[PDB]
Amino acid sequence: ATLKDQLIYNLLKEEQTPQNKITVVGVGAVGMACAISILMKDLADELALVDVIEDKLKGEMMDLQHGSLFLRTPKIVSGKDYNVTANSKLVIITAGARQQEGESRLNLVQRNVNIFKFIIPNVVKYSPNCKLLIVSNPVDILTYVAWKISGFPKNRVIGSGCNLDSARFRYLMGERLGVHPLSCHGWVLGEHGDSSVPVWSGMNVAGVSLKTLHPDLGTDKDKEQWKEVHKQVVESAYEVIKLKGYTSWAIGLSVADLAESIMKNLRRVHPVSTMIKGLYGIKDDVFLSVPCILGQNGISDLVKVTLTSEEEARLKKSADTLWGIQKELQF
Amino acid sequence: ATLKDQLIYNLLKEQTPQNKITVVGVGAVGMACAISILMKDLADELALVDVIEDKLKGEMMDLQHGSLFLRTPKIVSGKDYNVTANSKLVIITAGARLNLVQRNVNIFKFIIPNVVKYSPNCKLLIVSNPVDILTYVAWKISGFPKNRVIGSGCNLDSARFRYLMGERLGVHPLSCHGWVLGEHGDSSVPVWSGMNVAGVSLKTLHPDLGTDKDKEQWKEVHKQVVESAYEVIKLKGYTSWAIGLSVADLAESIMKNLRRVHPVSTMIKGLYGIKDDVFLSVPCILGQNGISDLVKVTLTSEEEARLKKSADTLWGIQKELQF
Amino acid sequence: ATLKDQLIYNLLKEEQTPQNKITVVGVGAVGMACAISILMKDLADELALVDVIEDKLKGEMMDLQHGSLFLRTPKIVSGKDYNVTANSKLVIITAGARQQEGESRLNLVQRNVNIFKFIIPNVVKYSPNCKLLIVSNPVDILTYVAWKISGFPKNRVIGSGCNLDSARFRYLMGERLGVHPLSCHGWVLGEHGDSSVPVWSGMNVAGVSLKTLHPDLGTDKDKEQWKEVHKQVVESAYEVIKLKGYTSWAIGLSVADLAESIMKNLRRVHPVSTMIKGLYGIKDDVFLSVPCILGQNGISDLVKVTLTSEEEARLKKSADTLWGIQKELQF
Amino acid sequence: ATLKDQLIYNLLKTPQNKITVVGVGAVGMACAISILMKDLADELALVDVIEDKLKGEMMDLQHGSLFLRTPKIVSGKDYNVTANSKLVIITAGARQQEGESRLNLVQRNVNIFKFIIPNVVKYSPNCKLLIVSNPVDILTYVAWKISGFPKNRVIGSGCNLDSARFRYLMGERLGVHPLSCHGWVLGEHGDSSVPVWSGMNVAGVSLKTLHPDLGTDKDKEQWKEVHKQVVESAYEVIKLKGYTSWAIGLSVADLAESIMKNLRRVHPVSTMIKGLYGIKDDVFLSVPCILGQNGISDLVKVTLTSEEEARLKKSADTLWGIQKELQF
Ligand SMILES: NC(=O)C1=CN([C@@H]2O[C@H](COP(=O)(O)OP(=O)(O)OC[C@H]3O[C@@H](n4cnc5c(N)ncnc54)[C@H](O)[C@@H]3O)[C@@H](O)[C@H]2O)C=CC1
Ligand SMILES: NC(=O)C1=CN([C@@H]2O[C@H](COP(=O)(O)OP(=O)(O)OC[C@H]3O[C@@H](n4cnc5c(N)ncnc54)[C@H](O)[C@@H]3O)[C@@H](O)[C@H]2O)C=CC1
Ligand SMILES: NC(=O)C1=CN([C@@H]2O[C@H](COP(=O)(O)OP(=O)(O)OC[C@H]3O[C@@H](n4cnc5c(N)ncnc54)[C@H](O)[C@@H]3O)[C@@H](O)[C@H]2O)C=CC1
Ligand SMILES: NC(=O)C1=CN([C@@H]2O[C@H](COP(=O)(O)OP(=O)(O)OC[C@H]3O[C@@H](n4cnc5c(N)ncnc54)[C@H](O)[C@@H]3O)[C@@H](O)[C@H]2O)C=CC1
Ligand SMILES: NS(=O)(=O)c1ccc(Cc2c(-c3ccc(F)c(F)c3)nn(-c3nc(C(=O)O)cs3)c2O)cc1
Ligand SMILES: NS(=O)(=O)c1ccc(Cc2c(-c3ccc(F)c(F)c3)nn(-c3nc(C(=O)O)cs3)c2O)cc1
Ligand SMILES: NS(=O)(=O)c1ccc(Cc2c(-c3ccc(F)c(F)c3)nn(-c3nc(C(=O)O)cs3)c2O)cc1
Repeated sequence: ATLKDQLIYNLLKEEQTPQNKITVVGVGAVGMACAISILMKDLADELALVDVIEDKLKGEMMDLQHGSLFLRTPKIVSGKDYNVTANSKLVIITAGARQQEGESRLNLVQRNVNIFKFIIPNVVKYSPNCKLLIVSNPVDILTYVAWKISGFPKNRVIGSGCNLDSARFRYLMGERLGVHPLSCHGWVLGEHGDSSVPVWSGMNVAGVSLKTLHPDLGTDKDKEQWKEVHKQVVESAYEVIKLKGYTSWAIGLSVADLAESIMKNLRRVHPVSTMIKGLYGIKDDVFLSVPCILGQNGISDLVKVTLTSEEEARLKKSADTLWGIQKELQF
Repeated sequence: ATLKDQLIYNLLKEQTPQNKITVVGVGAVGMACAISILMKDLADELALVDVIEDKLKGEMMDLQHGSLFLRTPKIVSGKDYNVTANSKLVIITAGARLNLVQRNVNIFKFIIPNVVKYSPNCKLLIVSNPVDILTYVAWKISGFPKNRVIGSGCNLDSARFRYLMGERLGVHPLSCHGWVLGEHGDSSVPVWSGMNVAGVSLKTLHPDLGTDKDKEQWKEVHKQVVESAYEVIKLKGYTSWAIGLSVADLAESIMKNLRRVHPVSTMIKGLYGIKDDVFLSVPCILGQNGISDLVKVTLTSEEEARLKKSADTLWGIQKELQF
Repeated sequence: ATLKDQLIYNLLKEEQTPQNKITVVGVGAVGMACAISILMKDLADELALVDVIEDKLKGEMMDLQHGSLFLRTPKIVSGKDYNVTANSKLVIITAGARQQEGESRLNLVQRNVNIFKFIIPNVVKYSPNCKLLIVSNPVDILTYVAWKISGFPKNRVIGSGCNLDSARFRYLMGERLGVHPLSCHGWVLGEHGDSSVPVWSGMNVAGVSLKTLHPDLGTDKDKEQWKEVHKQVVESAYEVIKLKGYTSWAIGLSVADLAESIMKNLRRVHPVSTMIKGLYGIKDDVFLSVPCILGQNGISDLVKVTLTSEEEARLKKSADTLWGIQKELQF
Repeated sequence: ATLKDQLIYNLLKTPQNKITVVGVGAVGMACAISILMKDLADELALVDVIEDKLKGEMMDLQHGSLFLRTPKIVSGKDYNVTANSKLVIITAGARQQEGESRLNLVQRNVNIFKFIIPNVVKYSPNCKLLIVSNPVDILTYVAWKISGFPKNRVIGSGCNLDSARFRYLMGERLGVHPLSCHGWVLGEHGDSSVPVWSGMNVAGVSLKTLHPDLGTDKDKEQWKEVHKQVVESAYEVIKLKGYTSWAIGLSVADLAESIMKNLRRVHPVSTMIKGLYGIKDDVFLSVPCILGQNGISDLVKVTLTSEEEARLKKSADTLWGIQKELQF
């Protein structure tokens, strides 16, 4: 008898699948922020990591494993081979090229589509019943791409979308009003990018319409220049990229928020990238953010947000910009 | 009236934060400490300091953008230490990662008096390496009592040990007990007599535990505590996540006055035949006043000699330092 | 010599003040549900319990202490003497007497005044700078009573008010819509319980006003009978009391949420009872629920909700009734 | 045309982490709130035979849903509400009656289990059963026999609470958080439990080695009183408030955490111990067990003194003797 044998009597040796497995693909700044945020929210019983850079992948995995004492996720694995990802409930894709200073997210398309052509079939092979959560940019276009390549029903292909833009908007609104963002309500929809749409008509604190109180809210005639709040949301990534090189923490928290709703079947509403065909007269298979009910089967329902004529025109412009790109892609 | 005044009636107009933490140095380690402390709801105000102003602002903004998802309502930063005023706990992660030691000492000469100016009754938690030496340097420069100067020390080494023990036994690390003491890193000491599951001494069950003759080579578990760190540095360039979690665990005990026991670096002159002013890790009771008490572990002759060799080594270096 | 001294070397014996202390006065079902909820949210470093029933008090304290391994609140104390409450940041009052069959509201309030004349000066002696959170019913009147006796400024005397009523409303809204209550917004204001006011204009999902979509919402013309949601906010409480004898779990959760905002200085908005003289054409020193910003100094600000004529008349009628009782009280 | 359909466009018309609590007295409801506040389940079902109390408890929890992350709370007297539970916690018990014998009370609780357990098995044939109801070691045996489950799937709370109390009391003597005070109470829950003095330690420092009289009658510091206070403090709580609830509920939630999250942490829980310590009969006693998604997968073989082994053997003899007298 070995020490382990003398210490421990085994009742059964059976391999059971994990109950709540999450995979993150891409262990860069974003993937590792999503990983740590998910670990510290106790959302998974197994975390798997995938990348193409083998040394970085192993190092990241080890660094998280060394923290196991402080976590409640008892198995952390990694590998370049997608067999490590099998039986995942949720697969989060963060791999690919990121924006350089002054580059648009839309300049990343070719690079990141060609990565997805390899990643997505491999994910689907090993977790045919997972939900896919796309983070890689440009996130709305890549959500469309992941949906086309996977063959999944569209409820199971979810882009992180404007959950982050809306969190930024609420932070900025809170700063102006002296209220925690949790109590400042306001939605940013459409592209996660330059063409996003602030929904001024829905902004409120305690159910009190700010546009009703201040009819010029968001317009050029506004003495308080609330449009600058949305301009700051749009410019956020560019400033943070200029200062620190990339963004990571806010998106990691945003993704963990989405993962919480999916994994715990909460049926919370989040603005995430999905197919908008049938809303606002849009006929095209365009993906962009609208508020969606999220839970264990992904997106089960879309909220039909009432938009002003100007808000609706701006959303349709965002859809046109994205569809212009999405329609020319080759599969 | 502004929209704000139309919406909101003000009852009350100066607040002192009540549970504030500062992190100095927003590199990989300082930001891992920051996110971990944020996600554990330990502070009502988090301040960040660095000398690289753009990096600092960018890190601050990135955290602020996640405020909706957190319960820490104020995140601030600056190169000026006024931003750190009234911190309960100041965590120093600034550095490079004998000339190199002196360069981190040179950074401490600027950092420590600035911290003390703005938070004279904080607890100082030193993470920067070489951590046992820099904890001594921070103690000397600050003039703080020994209870309020704590090195992260072997808390991380012990967490690695417990992970690796758990992997061998098929038990979660929480239920695998074992202590790594002394110097952080290469010269640490695994206390084999204390390694246990459910109070069952593994050394009593398997008396060759830890020795050269052990058929199962349990000494490799300690070798891997040392070597797995260097492996992570080779593979990814640095370590960050585990130290960040370790630090947040220490912060939790201090902020919440838990009186949990952790192997952190403390001024140990007067124990184990140690006769110089050096900091080594021993199990310490941590709470709101820092280290209030420590556990006197019974050590073998060999273990005591290893701590004494470490103290001689540390002291050798410290007597050469200029500050 | 002792085993303790052989094992542990003491560095300093300095006497410590707790930094984040909470007291609960009254350890009936409601006080204990508050206690457990606060304990399981890691809001306090010390929890003190007070009651007049000495055996019950000690037994509750001990039972909680036996669970210490599972908690992160290192000191739990109790006693009939208020010295155990010293230096509390937050003092929660759940003590009082329950209405008897055939007892007038004035008589019942006067009995609770008498009990508060015992409790409140002793709280103030030991925690002169605490925030007081009054849960005891009738809560809006007893918040006024606590304010008068304590001598505290308005910002530091808070009634739990309609925070529970609103949480019930959001549950019931969520059940009808198939959406988590976190994503169902709506506010019940005014008097806790029977006379509360559902603010239909603020009821929304994702900023979309239900009343705008369905103008008959809340009226007798409504074929979907949404008024029944508010009827059930009132009646479901009576129903729980009929079925189990009292209510406890929900109020405990709601109080812990208030305590979280106060203890962490969040500046979240909650519908709690505050002195409302000077709003809505109210002229008397009465306390009613409006959305208030809660943080480390208690209520720092309040939201001025736009009310319909009927809603405003209901608040004024409540103010009249409450003042009519208050003017007859003997302090 | 309905408001719901004007607001929401539907794309799609079982729970994955469901827990049931059977018996909604103070213990059951303390287990429930603790499990809810730890986000361990996506669905919680409650069962009792007292229909009004059951419905009221359910409603009161539902009213707190805004503050929780468990989106479905259900109840009923019919076990269809318990279907597809991962973990079923039994906190049901008979009310003590003035003048009844101990053996009579045990048999009445056995009769309750005869109704409950087959109903649990019908609707969640693949669950883990966690038995809290007293006498816990006997009733865990009973549930194992009636259910026909393999032993890894029938777990008694056992000495889990006793050990928590012990660590609390040790922490109070030493001025250290109970998290950092280690020590195990094994065997039977309650009066006949066994304090394992050899395992008592802080930071891996054996208190027995420092203080060889520890736990004996010779001991000037009377550390034996720490163990006596474990059961005496329990009975004191019952005298004072009428029952115990919060510590049990927290300790049960900790067990549920290890099982639901597959943690493989070690807890002293009651398990079928025949074949250890020279025990020859089908009895359940508490030893340190590794808990995860398959229940008890492994257990720790604590080295005991001759005197400690003889205590466990005497407990086994006692339990088997009672189990023969029970009808089920
Ligand atoms: N949706 C959103 O709100 C946000 C999206 N992003 C996007 O996230 C993505 C990742 O950004 P970072 O993590 O900062 O970049 P990074 O450069 O730090 O990491 C990217 C990782 O992807 C890996 N990768 C590349 N090809 C791969 C393949 N075929 N399979 C597996 N892994 C592969 C790389 O080896 C690298 O480790 C970018 O597209 C970025 O624009 C970034 C921030 C916010
Ligand atoms: N004790 C432990 O167990 C561990 C300690 N460490 C140590 O943590 C330290 C930091 O490591 P990394 O974050 O990877 O290094 P890094 O190079 O990423 O970051 C160090 C930061 O310190 C800043 N800094 C430099 N001089 C400063 C000053 N005068 N004031 C304020 N900030 C200043 C730098 O600008 C930089 O942003 C190193 O000394 C490293 O060895 C790392 C891992 C484990
Ligand atoms: N605001 C709200 O939304 C809600 C308020 N409540 C109210 O909470 C209060 C407590 O309800 P329960 O716990 O069910 O009642 P309870 O009658 O069980 O408990 C009251 C406790 O107060 C104690 N007490 C009486 N006089 C005292 C004194 N002078 N000092 C200290 N303690 C004293 C009693 O001994 C008793 O233990 C009631 O007034 C009830 O209506 C209940 C639910 C919701
Ligand atoms: N293992 C441990 O360490 C501990 C165990 N306990 C035990 O927990 C149990 C419950 O304690 P309390 O809640 O105080 O008792 P209680 O008597 O208040 O509650 C028992 C509940 O079981 C229900 N019940 C009875 N027959 C039933 C049936 N056929 N189906 C469904 N439910 C039924 C009752 O109607 C009642 O609501 C007791 O056996 C007690 O000894 C308590 C503390 C510690
Ligand atoms: N007992 S002592 O204070 O004299 C001492 C402590 C530590 C070391 C070696 C050492 C250094 C180091 C870095 C910069 C220096 F200027 C220096 F002198 C040393 N970093 N480091 C790391 N540890 C990790 C990890 O995750 O464990 C990541 S880096 C490590 O193990 C030697 C002596
Ligand atoms: N605006 S006011 O201060 O005048 C006021 C407040 C409350 C009530 C009705 C009322 C009372 C009550 C108790 C004793 C009395 F003497 C009395 F007049 C009323 N308890 N209670 C409860 N609510 C629950 C729950 O879970 O919601 C459990 S009990 C409730 O809704 C009326 C007036
Ligand atoms: N090894 S064994 O299964 O035969 C066994 C177990 C338990 C007891 C004594 C016993 C009983 C009990 C209750 C009903 C009975 F029919 C019965 F036989 C015993 N409840 N109880 C409690 N413990 C607490 C607490 O908070 O610890 C609250 S109640 C306790 O300590 C004896 C033998």
